[PDB]
Amino acid sequence: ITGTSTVGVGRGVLGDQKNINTTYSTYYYLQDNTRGNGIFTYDAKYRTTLPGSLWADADNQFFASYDAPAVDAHYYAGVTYDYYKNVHNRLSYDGNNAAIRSSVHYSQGYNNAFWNGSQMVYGDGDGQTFIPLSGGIDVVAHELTHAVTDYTAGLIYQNESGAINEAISDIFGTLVEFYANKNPDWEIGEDVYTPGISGDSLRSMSDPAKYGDPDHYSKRYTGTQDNGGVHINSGIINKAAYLISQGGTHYGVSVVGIGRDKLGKIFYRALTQYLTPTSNFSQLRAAAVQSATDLYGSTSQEVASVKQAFDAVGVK
Ligand SMILES: CC(C)C[C@H](NC(=O)[C@H](C)NP(=O)(O)CNC(=O)OCc1ccccc1)C(=O)O
Ligand SMILES: [Ca+2]
Ligand SMILES: [Ca+2]
Ligand SMILES: [Ca+2]
Ligand SMILES: [Ca+2]
Ligand SMILES: [Zn+2]
Repeated sequence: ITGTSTVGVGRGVLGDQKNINTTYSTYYYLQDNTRGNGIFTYDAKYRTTLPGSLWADADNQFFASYDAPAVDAHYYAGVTYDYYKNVHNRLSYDGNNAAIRSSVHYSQGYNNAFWNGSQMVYGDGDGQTFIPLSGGIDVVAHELTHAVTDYTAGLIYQNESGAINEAISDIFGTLVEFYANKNPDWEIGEDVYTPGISGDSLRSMSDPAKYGDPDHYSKRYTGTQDNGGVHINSGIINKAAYLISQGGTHYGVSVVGIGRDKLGKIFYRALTQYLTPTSNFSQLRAAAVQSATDLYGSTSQEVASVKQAFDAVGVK
């Protein structure tokens, strides 16, 4: 909507107060004009028609329980925008400042979040398995990263290309979590998963096997559930990414870590310059090795460590 840019205040899903960029025109809307062509957050009102209505508030104060998932969807989309722009010089998911749209309160008891081809969508969870999923900055950045992938490599969402698609979203969701630097970790979704159980997560990048997922190509899933295991076989690439950044010895193979920023640079370059819709895991290795060669030189430590990491997870 046309209006004037304002700053609202509210509380997110976990009870933290934060400022949000809004737009005033009769109501205060969750429309952030300070980032590209806008960040826009909508109310799906427990239904499944999308996007629903642009979020409207009478007084620019967002402290109701019902407000909290919108506060966080809106705010964390802003953080993710800033990450891509400041770290990778990328303007929104299309590189041309496309408007970022999110809907919250999608459906009833909905234990998931997704990118539907055009926008981000967040369930509230059933209150047992999940609390509102936009409370997880890694989840919001995971979702926005699906849009980045679709506009760049275009990795098909099945089998190995789909597992790379998933891992790219977990990798940048985690790098955004570290960028924001509030309780960052290599786990996915810990802030919104199972509020009555402490210390668990949807997935772990450091030890994928803790939550059922393979950490080596020899343990890859090859059945048809989950689009050919895209959220399962993602553990093999997540483990490789973790090793590249943090180092370790895995199945007897030692990897010298090179840190988060170089991990992010290598995979951002791979994603945008080398991967294709049908890339498999071996082609991702090649893409990562070439990206690291471009950035740091064919004899660099960084190239050695990417090779080490893919060796450790069995991907040649
Ligand atoms: C328990 C559940 C949240 C675990 C998992 N989901 C995730 O890890 C994250 C949060 N969501 P996501 O973006 O990967 C789900 N994606 C998804 O449903 O893709 C299907 C799709 C939806 C819309 C258009 C095209 C394809 C999953 O969907 O299995
Ligand atoms: Ca209000
Ligand atoms: Ca965390
Ligand atoms: Ca996390
Ligand atoms: Ca939990
Ligand atoms: Zn995903």
